[PDB]
Amino acid sequence: AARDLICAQKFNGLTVLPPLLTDEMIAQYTSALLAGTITSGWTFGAGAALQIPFAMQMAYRFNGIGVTQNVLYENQKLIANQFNSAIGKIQDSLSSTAS
Amino acid sequence: CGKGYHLMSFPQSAPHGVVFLHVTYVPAQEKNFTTAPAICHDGKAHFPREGVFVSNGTHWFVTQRNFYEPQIITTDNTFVSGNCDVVIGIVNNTVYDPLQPELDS
Ligand SMILES: *[C@@H]1O[C@H](CO)[C@@H](O[C@@H]2O[C@H](CO)[C@@H](O)[C@H](O)[C@H]2NC(C)=O)[C@H](O)[C@H]1NC(C)=O
Ligand SMILES: *[C@@H]1O[C@H](CO)[C@@H](O[C@@H]2O[C@H](CO)[C@@H](O)[C@H](O)[C@H]2NC(C)=O)[C@H](O)[C@H]1NC(C)=O
Ligand SMILES: *[C@@H]1O[C@H](CO)[C@@H](O)[C@H](O)[C@H]1NC(C)=O
Ligand SMILES: *[C@@H]1O[C@H](CO)[C@@H](O)[C@H](O)[C@H]1NC(C)=O
Repeated sequence: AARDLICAQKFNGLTVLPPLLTDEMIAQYTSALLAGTITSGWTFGAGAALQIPFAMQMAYRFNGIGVTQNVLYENQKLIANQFNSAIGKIQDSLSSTAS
Repeated sequence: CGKGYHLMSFPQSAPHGVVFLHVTYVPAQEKNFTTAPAICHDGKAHFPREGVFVSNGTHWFVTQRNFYEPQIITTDNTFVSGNCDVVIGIVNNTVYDPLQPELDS
C-alpha cells in the first residue's frame, strides 16, 4: 500500500550493481591483518611473518618513541589495564552515540 | 617505495610518465629460537641495549633484530634496571665482565 522510491528508480531504469567483495570477505582480510599484527608485528609487511611475544614487541615499540624498554617490563599490568579500559570506553562510545 | 626495507631507487623516463626501480631488503631464511625479556644476574635485571636475547637450547646470546649474529652477553651490550621480582619471564644466566680477566692478569 505504501510504495517506496526504490521501485520508482527500478522502473525508470536506475539500477544498483552489487560490490565484487562482499562483507564477509572484507572481514576475512581484516581478521588476517589483525592476526598478523598481534602475532608478528611489522615483520609481515616486509617479508614472511616472524613470531614474537606481544609483551616483547610492545617493548620494541616504546623504543621507537624514545622510551627505554624497562618502562614496559616494570609497568606491564598497568598498561594492560589501561588498554582494556580504553577498549571498553570505545565500546561504550560506539554503543551510546550514533553520531 | 617497494615491499620490504627500502634502500635506493632509480628513475627511468617513460612516455607520459615516470618509472621507479625500488631496491629493497627482504629477509630469506628463518629459524625458531627461545627468547626472554631480561636476565637475572646477581640480583640485577639486564636488558639488551640494541638487540634481543635468544638461546640455542643450552647457552644464551644477544642478537640483532633483522639478522642472526650471536654474541657473548657482556656488560657492554646490556644495561641494568631494577630487580628480578618485577619482570615477567626473566631467566637466570650469567653476564660476562670484561674487567675481571684484566684485573686477574
Ligand atoms: C599513572 O596513572 C595511572 C592512571 O591510569 C595510575 O593508575 C591508577 O593508580 C591508582 C592508585 O590509587 C589506582 O587506584 C588505579 O586503579 C590505577 N588505574 C589503573 C590500574 O588503571 C598510576 O598509579 C599512575 N602512576 C603513578 C602515580 O606512579
Ligand atoms: C649452543 O651454542 C654454544 C656456543 O657455540 C655451544 O657451545 C659450544 O659448542 C661447541 C660445539 O659442540 C663445543 O666445542 C664448545 O665446547 C661449547 N662451549 C663453548 C663455551 O664454546 C653449544 O653446544 C650449542 N648448543 C646447541 C644445542 O647447539
Ligand atoms: C617453528 O615451530 C613451528 C611450530 O609448529 C613450526 O611450524 C615451524 O616450521 C618452525 N620453524 C619456523 C622457521 O618457523
Ligand atoms: C633464579 O635464581 C633464584 C635464586 O638465585 C631463584 O630464586 C629463582 O627461582 C631462579 N629462577 C628460576 C626461573 O628458577
